[PDB]
Amino acid sequence: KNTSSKKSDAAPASADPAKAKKK
Amino acid sequence: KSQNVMRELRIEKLVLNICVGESGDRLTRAAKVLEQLSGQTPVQSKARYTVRTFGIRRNEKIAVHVTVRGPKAEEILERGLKVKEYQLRSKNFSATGNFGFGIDEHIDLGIKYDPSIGIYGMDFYVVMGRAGARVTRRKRARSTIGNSHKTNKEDTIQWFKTRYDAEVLDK
Amino acid sequence: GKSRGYRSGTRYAFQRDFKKHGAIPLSTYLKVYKVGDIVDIKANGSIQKGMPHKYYHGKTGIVYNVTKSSVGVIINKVVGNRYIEKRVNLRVEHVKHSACRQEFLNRVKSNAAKKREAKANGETVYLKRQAAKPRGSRIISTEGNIPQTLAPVAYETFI
Amino acid sequence: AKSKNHTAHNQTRKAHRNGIKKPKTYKYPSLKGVDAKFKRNHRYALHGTAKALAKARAEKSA
Amino acid sequence: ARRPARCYRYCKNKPYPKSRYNRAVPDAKIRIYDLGRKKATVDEFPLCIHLVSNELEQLSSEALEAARICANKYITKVSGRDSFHLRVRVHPFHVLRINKMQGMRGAWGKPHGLAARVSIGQIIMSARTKDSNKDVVIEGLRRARYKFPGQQKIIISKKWGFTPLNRDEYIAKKTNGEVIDDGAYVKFLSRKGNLEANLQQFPNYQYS
Amino acid sequence: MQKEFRTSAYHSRFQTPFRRRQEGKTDYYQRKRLVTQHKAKYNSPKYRLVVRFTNKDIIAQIVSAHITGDVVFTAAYAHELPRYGIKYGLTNWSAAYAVGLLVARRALQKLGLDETYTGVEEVEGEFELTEAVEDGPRPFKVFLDIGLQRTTTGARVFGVLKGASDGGLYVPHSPNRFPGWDIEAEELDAELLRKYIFGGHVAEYMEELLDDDEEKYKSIFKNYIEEEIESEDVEEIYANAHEAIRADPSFKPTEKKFTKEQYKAESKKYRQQKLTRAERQAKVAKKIAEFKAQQE
RNA sequence: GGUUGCGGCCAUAUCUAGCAGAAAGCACCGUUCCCCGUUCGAUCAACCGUAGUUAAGCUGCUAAGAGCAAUACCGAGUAGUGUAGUGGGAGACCAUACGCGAAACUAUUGUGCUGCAAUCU
RNA sequence: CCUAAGGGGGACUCAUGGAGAACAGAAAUCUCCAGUAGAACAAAAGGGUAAAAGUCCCCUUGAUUUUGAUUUUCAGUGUGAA
RNA sequence: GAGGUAAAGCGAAUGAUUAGAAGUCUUGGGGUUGAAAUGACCUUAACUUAUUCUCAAACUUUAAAUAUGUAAGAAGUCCUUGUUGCUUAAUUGAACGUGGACAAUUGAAUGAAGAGCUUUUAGUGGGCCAUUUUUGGUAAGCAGAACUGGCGAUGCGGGAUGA
Ligand SMILES: [Mg+2]
Ligand SMILES: [Mg+2]
Ligand SMILES: [Mg+2]
Ligand SMILES: [Mg+2]
Ligand SMILES: [Mg+2]
Ligand SMILES: [Mg+2]
Ligand SMILES: [Mg+2]
Ligand SMILES: [Mg+2]
Ligand SMILES: [Mg+2]
Ligand SMILES: [Mg+2]
Ligand SMILES: [Mg+2]
Ligand SMILES: [Mg+2]
Ligand SMILES: [Mg+2]
Ligand SMILES: [Mg+2]
Ligand SMILES: [Mg+2]
Ligand SMILES: [Mg+2]
Ligand SMILES: [Mg+2]
Ligand SMILES: [Mg+2]
Ligand SMILES: [Mg+2]
Ligand SMILES: [Mg+2]
Ligand SMILES: [Mg+2]
Ligand SMILES: [Mg+2]
Ligand SMILES: [Mg+2]
Ligand SMILES: [Mg+2]
Ligand SMILES: [Mg+2]
Ligand SMILES: [Mg+2]
Ligand SMILES: [Mg+2]
Ligand SMILES: [Mg+2]
Ligand SMILES: [Mg+2]
Ligand SMILES: [Mg+2]
Ligand SMILES: [Mg+2]
Ligand SMILES: [Mg+2]
Ligand SMILES: [Mg+2]
Ligand SMILES: [Mg+2]
Ligand SMILES: [Mg+2]
Ligand SMILES: [Mg+2]
Ligand SMILES: [Mg+2]
Ligand SMILES: [Mg+2]
Ligand SMILES: [Mg+2]
Ligand SMILES: [Mg+2]
Ligand SMILES: [Mg+2]
Ligand SMILES: [Mg+2]
Ligand SMILES: [Mg+2]
Ligand SMILES: [Mg+2]
Ligand SMILES: [Mg+2]
Ligand SMILES: [Mg+2]
Ligand SMILES: [Mg+2]
Ligand SMILES: [Mg+2]
Ligand SMILES: [Mg+2]
Ligand SMILES: [Mg+2]
Ligand SMILES: [Mg+2]
Ligand SMILES: [Mg+2]
Ligand SMILES: [Mg+2]
Ligand SMILES: [Mg+2]
Ligand SMILES: [Mg+2]
Ligand SMILES: [Mg+2]
Ligand SMILES: [Mg+2]
Ligand SMILES: [Mg+2]
Ligand SMILES: [Mg+2]
Ligand SMILES: [Mg+2]
Ligand SMILES: [Mg+2]
Repeated sequence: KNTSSKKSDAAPASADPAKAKKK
Repeated sequence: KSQNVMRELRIEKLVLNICVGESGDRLTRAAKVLEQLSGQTPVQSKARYTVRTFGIRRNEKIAVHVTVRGPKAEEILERGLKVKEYQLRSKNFSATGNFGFGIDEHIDLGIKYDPSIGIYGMDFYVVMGRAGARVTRRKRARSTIGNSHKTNKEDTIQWFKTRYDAEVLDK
Repeated sequence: GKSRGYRSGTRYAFQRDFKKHGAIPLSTYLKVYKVGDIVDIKANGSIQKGMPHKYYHGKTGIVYNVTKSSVGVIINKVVGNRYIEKRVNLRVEHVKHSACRQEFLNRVKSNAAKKREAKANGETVYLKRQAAKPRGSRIISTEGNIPQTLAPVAYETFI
Repeated sequence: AKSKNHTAHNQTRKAHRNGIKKPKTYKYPSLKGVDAKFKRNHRYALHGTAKALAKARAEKSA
Repeated sequence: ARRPARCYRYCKNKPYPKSRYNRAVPDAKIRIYDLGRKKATVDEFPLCIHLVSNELEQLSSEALEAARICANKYITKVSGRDSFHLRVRVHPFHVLRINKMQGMRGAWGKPHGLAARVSIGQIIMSARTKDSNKDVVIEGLRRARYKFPGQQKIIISKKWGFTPLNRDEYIAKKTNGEVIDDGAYVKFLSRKGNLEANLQQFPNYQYS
Repeated sequence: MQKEFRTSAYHSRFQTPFRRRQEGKTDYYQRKRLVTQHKAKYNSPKYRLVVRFTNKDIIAQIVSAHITGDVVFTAAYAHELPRYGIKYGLTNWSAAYAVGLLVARRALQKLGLDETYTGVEEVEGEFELTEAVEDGPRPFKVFLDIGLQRTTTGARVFGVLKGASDGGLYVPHSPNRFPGWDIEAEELDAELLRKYIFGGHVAEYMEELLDDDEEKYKSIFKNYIEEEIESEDVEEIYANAHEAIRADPSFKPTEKKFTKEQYKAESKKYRQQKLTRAERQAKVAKKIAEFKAQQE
């Protein structure tokens, strides 16, 4: 069927900033 | 004039999200539920990145969502507000004049239950807007909307209370 | 390790001007270059094809060839004790007409106009340019401008 | 051993004894590197120009 | 361990700061640059006294720490800990290098310490206090002068405290409602920008 | 607590785009590719067929670009069509074809290439390009400029394309964007294209709607009702319009009810004019004094 | 003079917050049979100009507005620098001579101009 | 290192922030607004790039054939590269 | 025309960096009010806002001095119309031309034992010093670059003596 396309460019992300524990 | 015909608030779109945490059969059944409810083929969203805690990986098909506009959107919205017994919170309204709520079982909406499908919760979001939003969405001469023509929280809250005789809490 | 590549040391030379990045204004592509035109050379960092070598950035030369998107410019470069004729193929984004032509070509017109006018009046006119000469004598009026006496000032600290 | 690596000292002295000479200019530059399509046609235009001038003078002689 | 300061007195090399290019740099010996009653308002300490360098020179972080401690100790001992606000006006940002810690092959040194590069007329230390504490503060700086190499002058500022206005222009701007407190410093009125915000910030502004 | 983003340094370092890109009107990438001419053809210009659609009008212009600004060669508007017999549907695909034919014929009239390069006189919907005449001047070459409008098979811009090609102008193009192109079987159904050229889809909509909703037919097709114009005589409306367009493609300006000076004087009466420096200084002084009442 | 289409230079044009906008234009706006594209006629495609609106876009004006631009008995002939001495100074560095000469700062002013075509109270 | 990460065309606009939506939390997916590039472009770094050079899609092989001219290094030789 | 070094700048981007002040519903914690709220209060710490002290070879809006490319005519400027298989929709242009006009102030200064050209071959291919710019080094009569002038290859007067 259909699926959402990658508008973003964080190709070698696989994680994200700001996402810090204890926060 | 604040009482202009073209300043009328009305629904732009309703977006239905089911974020099942895994891929495969369960996501397929959530998509079946969404295609049943909206009558349109929904679209599956892939994980932007990998999180081991959530058990997801990058590009694994996680969630499914669908956008409905027009009378069908209105029907689905009131069908969902019936489940909420017409009582939202003030915190349910964003600063941009959009609002949303989340049901927990999709058989409460009023569709047939199948043991094979099971029950999925569901997420509802309504995008509000007056006439003339095409300015910000057309290809040529795209511009911005004037401040008075912008949608905000108070106007949307008042419009929802007037049009549905519902209550907007604030706990 | 020594490094001596084609664009070495061009960090600032090939930079776009501040707040002038992006698309090329189209008068660049509408200018017409003819064989014999005098052109300034200034590499545009955003067009990498037909780009000059860093030596020719800031040099002025003669167009000798005109192609689809480029002109050939003749540059005289010092190699030791003589000049060598260089023929560089450059896209027109790195080229601009030299403004030194328009001043001299106007002085030629002005000299021709002045000569015929003096010829028309049956008199003579001198067309050679002159360097700035020492100024002549003059008289300074002091009405409202009586000389004010100054003295050197004492030393002070202002911090 | 270890020696001198590089220096441009005295090199301008040597270039200016007999050189630093500007190149001579000529009325006709060489058309080497000029577009072949223009060069091909420019051959025919010059040949025809010589014929017209030759006939005009041949008229003005006999 | 540490070489004599005579080895690093002059600005022979280009500035060599901590960066992405040198990372294993020790810390400066001086970490505190404001001493005394640093929260005092501008009106409390009208008198400013500077220690000014008469040399194009490098001052080590060790010397800065030593001179700072000397001046602070003397002034708090003689006049009390709350009679002044001392500020060190030069920060050591230039990294010195040491080679031995063979011969001249591969002689690029390792970070060894930190120094501030000061010019002629550059202020090293500023001390704002009351007028009656002048002779104390001067003697506090004159002792600190001994911890530095080269020539330094003790200069009494023409200005009110650490402000850029003379001691007469400050009083004029004060009686005209053009100055408001900002803690230890002040904010001055601007005749540019949003008129309403400017007026709100300075209620006592006698407009002309 | 987040940082305010719109600082004074943000405005200071902001580089504004080209004025007409910031208006969202000119695609300068496409404009560069269209306009730029081979440097060995020196001052020979490239000619653009500018095609623009408004909510009510079709604008077709033949333009060459210069440093002081673009220069119009000829221009045909859809509002010129009532002169030729088309009064309603001034934004049909067929109105686009008519505008293209009109601009082609008008340009050829201006040049003098009327008897030579007549065009496709018998419109059957077949794909065809204006071929040069042996031992004669080449056809006027023009390149299509659709601006920001998306390229779709069936778009109205290519109606002007076909008209201009059929009008005698040489406009290079392919038929895979015309209405009636079968993408699976890569051939053009010229019958459906000919249908579209003479308003066949609109006439078929009239016929299909009339027997399925007379009230909607009464509201959508009012002008046809008071003119007693049915579907079967739509084609003639175009076939005659075509003929008239070829008979006299010259531009006739609208007679102006007022002179240039009268128009200027009328417009100059409205629109506020900037305050003098002294006036705003007095305003500032008043606002300062009137701020004195919130001293608490 | 206003407006539209296409533009040149590419902020004196940008950004924020208010207010106003006659005529025409532009616009939002109405519809889904047809070409066409979508999860969604939202975008894109097509149809009507018919039912409505200047609310928005756009345009103009307002602001000790931000930014931008220009100017200067502003700062400052300051910083720096080419050239000179068997000048000063232990040195670091500095003065002088013949020339060139900033940036910041401060103040003031301004806030698109314009080309081709068409059109309009 | 790459049949695309080459070539053409088209559509879209990244990093990030704010405000919101069942399970859902600092991090899953969805929505709007802001967003001069603060991302991404194989690999070092610099430059360059916003209706793109970035993301996604369609079609392809110009990563082809014959050889001349030219630029850099330069002796104005070679090689590499353009 | 080009340039990005000196200077300058940091209440301009980037990076470094001292100090307070006022604020906010993820405040980071301690005490107290809490029946307990997690809703106040005292506090420190975070951020935000307007400020503050100090910095950058591999930072930068701005931006020199010195140094640098080109031009200042007769091989120039203008007028008319010949050639082509190139170019234009073209009778449009492109390049090269015929014919005609502009006469010694023929288009800045200063100088020019004249300008241009060719062949052939020696020695050399360890360098060093001074001012200024400048790199490594604690420095060196140390090592290494930039421009010029010198010594080498050079005596003569001065520096007593000294490349
Ligand atoms: Mg990527
Ligand atoms: Mg899971
Ligand atoms: Mg290395
Ligand atoms: Mg290197
Ligand atoms: Mg540059
Ligand atoms: Mg390439
Ligand atoms: Mg090249
Ligand atoms: Mg004469
Ligand atoms: Mg050896
Ligand atoms: Mg050697
Ligand atoms: Mg050194
Ligand atoms: Mg110490
Ligand atoms: Mg001392
Ligand atoms: Mg701009
Ligand atoms: Mg395009
Ligand atoms: Mg006027
Ligand atoms: Mg109207
Ligand atoms: Mg629609
Ligand atoms: Mg459309
Ligand atoms: Mg309006
Ligand atoms: Mg309005
Ligand atoms: Mg302003
Ligand atoms: Mg202003
Ligand atoms: Mg000097
Ligand atoms: Mg000297
Ligand atoms: Mg003496
Ligand atoms: Mg001087
Ligand atoms: Mg690529
Ligand atoms: Mg590709
Ligand atoms: Mg591509
Ligand atoms: Mg593209
Ligand atoms: Mg290959
Ligand atoms: Mg080699
Ligand atoms: Mg070679
Ligand atoms: Mg060579
Ligand atoms: Mg080679
Ligand atoms: Mg080579
Ligand atoms: Mg450099
Ligand atoms: Mg500096
Ligand atoms: Mg510096
Ligand atoms: Mg500066
Ligand atoms: Mg406590
Ligand atoms: Mg003729
Ligand atoms: Mg002649
Ligand atoms: Mg002169
Ligand atoms: Mg020889
Ligand atoms: Mg020999
Ligand atoms: Mg020899
Ligand atoms: Mg030999
Ligand atoms: Mg030899
Ligand atoms: Mg030796
Ligand atoms: Mg030897
Ligand atoms: Mg010497
Ligand atoms: Mg000296
Ligand atoms: Mg040495
Ligand atoms: Mg040695
Ligand atoms: Mg020897
Ligand atoms: Mg001698
Ligand atoms: Mg002697
Ligand atoms: Mg002696
Ligand atoms: Mg002697």
